[PDB]
Amino acid sequence: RVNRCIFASIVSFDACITYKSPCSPDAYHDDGWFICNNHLIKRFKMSKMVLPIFDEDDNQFKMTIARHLVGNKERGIKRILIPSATNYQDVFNLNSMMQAEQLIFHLIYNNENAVNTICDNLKYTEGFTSNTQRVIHSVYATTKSILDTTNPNTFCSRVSRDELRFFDVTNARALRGGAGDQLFNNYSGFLQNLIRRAVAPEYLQIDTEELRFRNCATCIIDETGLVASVPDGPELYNPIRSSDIMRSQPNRLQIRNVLKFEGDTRELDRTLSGYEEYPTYVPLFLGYQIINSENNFLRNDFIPRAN
Amino acid sequence: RVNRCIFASIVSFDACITYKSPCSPDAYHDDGWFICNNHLIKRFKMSKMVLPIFDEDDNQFKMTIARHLVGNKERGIKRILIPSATNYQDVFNLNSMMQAEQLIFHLIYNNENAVNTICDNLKYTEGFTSNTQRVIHSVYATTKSILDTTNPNTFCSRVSRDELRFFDVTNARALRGGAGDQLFNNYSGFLQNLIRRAVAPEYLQIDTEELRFRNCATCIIDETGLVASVPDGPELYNPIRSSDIMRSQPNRLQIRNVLKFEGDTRELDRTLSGYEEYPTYVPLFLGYQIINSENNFLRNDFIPRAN
Repeated sequence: RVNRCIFASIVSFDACITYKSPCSPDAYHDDGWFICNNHLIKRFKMSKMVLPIFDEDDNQFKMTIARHLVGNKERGIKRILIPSATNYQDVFNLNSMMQAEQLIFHLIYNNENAVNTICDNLKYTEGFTSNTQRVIHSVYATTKSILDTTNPNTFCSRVSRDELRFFDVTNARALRGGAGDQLFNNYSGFLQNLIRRAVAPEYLQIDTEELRFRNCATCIIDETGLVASVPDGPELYNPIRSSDIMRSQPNRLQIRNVLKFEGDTRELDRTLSGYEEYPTYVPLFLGYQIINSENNFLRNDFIPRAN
Repeated sequence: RVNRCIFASIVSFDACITYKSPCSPDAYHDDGWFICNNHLIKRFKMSKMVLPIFDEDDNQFKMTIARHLVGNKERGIKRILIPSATNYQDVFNLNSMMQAEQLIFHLIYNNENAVNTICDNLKYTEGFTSNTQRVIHSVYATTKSILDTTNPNTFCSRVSRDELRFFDVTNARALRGGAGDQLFNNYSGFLQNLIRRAVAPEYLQIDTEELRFRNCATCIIDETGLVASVPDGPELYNPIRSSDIMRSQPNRLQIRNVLKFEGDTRELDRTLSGYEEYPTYVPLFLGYQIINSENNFLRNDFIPRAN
C-alpha cells in the first residue's frame, strides 16, 4: 500500500513541472530491498531475483539474489555495480540528472558537504520559501526515514549477530576475513543491506553441515566498489537483451552491438520442446555464510544484521 | 511415430512374461539424443535439458545440456555418470536386470565375448527355437540399427569435421588436447553422441569471437568414465528431490536423507512472489568448443561429428 523505495520520493522541486516515479509495483513489497526494480536496473547493474533452496523432505526455503546487467566488451568503470564512497561521484556524473537525485545519492554516501552545497545553491533562488523549502524537507525526511531502518546503529539497535556473512574464504571456521570485509563494512547501512540481499553465497553453513551452490566466484569487492568481474578468466557472456534507458534525446550511445546471429534457427527451436530452458544469464555469487543454530529466518521486520 | 531409444526395444525374451518399456514420450523426438529421459535417469545420472543462447538483435539459438542426479555424500562409484569400457560391468551389476538389458549394455561397450556367452547360454534352453530365436534377433537388429547411425565409420561416413569439441583448455587456437580427448575418443559412437549432447562448453568459439557460459568446470573426464566431480572444492549441493526407481521391493536403500529442514517457511515464500526462480540444480559444464565459419546447425539428420 506504501512504496518502500528511496527513489520513489524523487521530486523535481521547481514547484512548476511535475516529476517522474518509474518504480515498478514490486517496490510495495516488504522484500527487504529498499529499491524498486526499475531504479535497481537503471541506477545500478542489478536485478532482483530469488534463489530457492530445496531438500529431500519436501521443504521450501528461498533467499534473494541479484543479476548482472553488464556485458563483455565493457571494461573498467562500466563494470562497477555499487561504487564505493571514493569512486561514486565520478561514475554517476551527478551534474546530469535531477537535483533531488543528487541529494539522495549524497545522503546515501554520507557526503554532507555536497548536501550543504545543494541546499545553499537552492536557497538563493526566487520562490524558494514558497514551496521549494517544504518539498526539499519532505524529500529529506523520506530519505532519512528509509535510511535509518537499514542502519544498524540508529537509536536502539535491533541488530542480530547471527548470520556471519563473510565475502572471503580465510579461516572458514573463524571470524578471520580479508580486506573485502573491511571494504564492505565501509558502506552506509542501506548499501550494506542492498549488497547483503544482492549477492548470495556459494558456500553455506547451517548448524554443522556445509552447502555449496557454485564452484567459483562471480564478482569481487574492490576499492572501486562492488564490480562484476569474474576472477581469473575472461568475462562471462551476458546477452543484455531488453532493459529500460532514459530516452529523451540528450545523446545517443554507439552500443556497438556485439552479436547479431544472422542465421535462421526457427526449425531448431521448433524441434526442441520444453526442456526446462535453464536461462543462461549470469547471477552474482560471492562469499561464505555461517548460520547459528538459534537464529530464525522468518523475521519479516527488516533487521540490518551484523557479522 | 517411431521410438528412437535403444532401451525402448527392451523385451524379456522368455516368451511368457510380458515386457517393460518405461520411456517417456520425449523418446520419439528427433532431438539427437537416442535415450528416453526415463532410461536416461534410471541407467545414468543424467537428465536432458536445453540451454538457449541469446544476442542483442532478437535472435534465438539453443543447444542441449544434461543435469546431475547425484547428491553430496555419494563418493567413488556413485559419482560415475557414464562409465568407461573397463569399469561398466562392475558399476551396472549386470547380473541383476533382464537378459536383454545385458545384451544391450554389452553391445554398447563392444564386449563381444559377453554377447556370445549370453547367446550360447540362451541356446541350451527348451522352446528357444520356437520364438526366443526371432525375439533375440529382433532385439539385436534394433540395437544395431540405432548403434550404426551414431557410429562415424560405418559403411559410408557422414562425418562433419567442422565443430572442434575439446574437453580441455590447452592451446585453444590449435588441435592440441589433453588425455581427456584420448579417453573420450575411446567410447562407442553412441557413447560419444550421448556425452557430446550431454555436456555443454564453458567457452564457445564462433568464427573469431569468444563466448563464455561458466567460470569453472563442473565434471571431469576420467579413466573411470565420466565422473561428476567438481574440481578444486567440495561437491556441489543437489537436492535430488523426486526421481523414479525400481519399485519391486527386492532390497531397500538406507538413503540417509541428508536434509529435513524442520522449520516453517510458508510465510517467507508468501512474501516473495515470482522473481525468476532460477533453479539451483547443477548442470554439466565442461570443454572448449570451436565452430568453423561455414558450418550449419540446422542439420536435422544426425551426424556423428569428429574433431
